[PDB]
Amino acid sequence: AERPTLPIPDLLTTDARNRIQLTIGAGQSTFGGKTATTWGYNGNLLGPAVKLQRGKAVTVDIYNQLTEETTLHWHGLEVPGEVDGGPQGIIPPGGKRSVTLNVDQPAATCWFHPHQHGKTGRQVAMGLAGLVVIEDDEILKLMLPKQWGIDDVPVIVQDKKFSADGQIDYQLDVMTAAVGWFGDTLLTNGAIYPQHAAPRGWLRLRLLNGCNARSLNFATSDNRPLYVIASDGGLLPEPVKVSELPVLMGERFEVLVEVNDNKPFDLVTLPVSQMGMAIAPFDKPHPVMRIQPIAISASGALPDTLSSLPALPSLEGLTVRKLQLSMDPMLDMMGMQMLMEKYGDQAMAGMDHSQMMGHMGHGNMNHMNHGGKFDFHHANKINGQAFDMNKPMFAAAKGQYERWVISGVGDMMLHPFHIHGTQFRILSENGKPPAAHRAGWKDTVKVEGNVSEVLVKFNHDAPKEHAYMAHCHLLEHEDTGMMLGFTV
Ligand SMILES: [Cu+2]
Ligand SMILES: [Cu+2]
Ligand SMILES: [Cu+2]
Ligand SMILES: [Cu+2]
Ligand SMILES: [O]
Repeated sequence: AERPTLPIPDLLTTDARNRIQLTIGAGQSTFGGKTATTWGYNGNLLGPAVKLQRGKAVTVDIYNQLTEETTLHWHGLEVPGEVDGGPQGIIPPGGKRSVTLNVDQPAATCWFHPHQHGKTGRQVAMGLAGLVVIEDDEILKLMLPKQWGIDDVPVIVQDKKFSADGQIDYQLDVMTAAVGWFGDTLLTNGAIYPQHAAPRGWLRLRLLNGCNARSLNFATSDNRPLYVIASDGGLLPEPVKVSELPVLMGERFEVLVEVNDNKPFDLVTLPVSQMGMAIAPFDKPHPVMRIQPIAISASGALPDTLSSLPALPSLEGLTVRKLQLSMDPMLDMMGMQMLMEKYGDQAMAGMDHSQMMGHMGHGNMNHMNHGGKFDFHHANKINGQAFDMNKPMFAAAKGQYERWVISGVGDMMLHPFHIHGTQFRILSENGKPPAAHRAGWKDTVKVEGNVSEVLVKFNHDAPKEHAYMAHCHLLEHEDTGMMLGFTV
């Protein structure tokens, strides 16, 4: 039995009425021979790739065929709050909502997913995610690999776990509210360890970490380099050669990799230094997909220069906004203890010696109900407040750079922090200047026991009724309060 081929999402463009139709629905998938209920856009699992063009408007008709409410957020796309599809963007079960997207940002790979209040983790875990391919005038002149599904492929990497009966085994509980929902099965565009046949020359991979909570670190099995050409918000100024590529939850990178005749190799993910994430099989490099070379010449180029990145402006005089992330200490400690009890020392493999200590310290954490004050559902916070959909925390300026300072000092958990309505520039990532491939346009920044600072500008309105979100993209943290709303 050979490896299945890598599924290729349909690249979906507008009709004559300038409409794209997305249906959200429940179906079935098979994983290792067992059927599971799964959810998808225009299918059973995952979704299509919606193709957009800078300066053109399209209308998307969104049909919710689930039996529960949902929303549809365009992660990475700079659009008004009204069409942003945050938690206020409710689509009733059996109903339809239409949005018009007036695309005005550079070429990039973005994505889309649910943003249902308190339930985003579950709805993503059930299968909802799709892709957005934005093109502009500039990018096509570069003559990059561009044959969709051949030498230009999306690679959506996600973990899941399943119960004995085959169903997706998702829970938002005290453990997952602390450390995230993660599993033992890695999916690549919904398939387990697929192969992709690619022509000789350059192969472009549009990588998305679509995991709820698991950070990833891409590399190749034979140590051939990856050439990073794009981050969340578009092209870098020039390619950046790397041996390994860390990718946080919700982040995208586009890379070129060389394909040579007769030498198959795997894309792999390397063990990460994140609590819970190095349990077998993830204690060792884990294959993501095999690349099978085809002896046909691939036409794409790796240009010396890709785009022009503007200089960072002067910081003096810019509004500063503080966003202090926090976790309830008691519930954080409880969740961590549950993780250690379940998996043992391995749940801290690869962490620092200071943190590591899982020594004599398994004291009795109580199991009685002490009321809503101690409910994990609102344990995670920004500026001392669990997300309140009725109360945006502030109004940001429109068309002005601001400096946002996001702190995770006070706990050791990983918080990939995401801000709607913008592509920003990272000034400091967790207390260090950003790596070259992370110095361009980003919509996510790492916050882990330290402080990050980003330079952000909002070009579109967001009223109180359809506010922008800023949140941790570890989805179980978001769902248990680590989110705020803001207006523009
Ligand atoms: Cu997102
Ligand atoms: Cu977003
Ligand atoms: Cu977090
Ligand atoms: Cu969001
Ligand atoms: O998001």
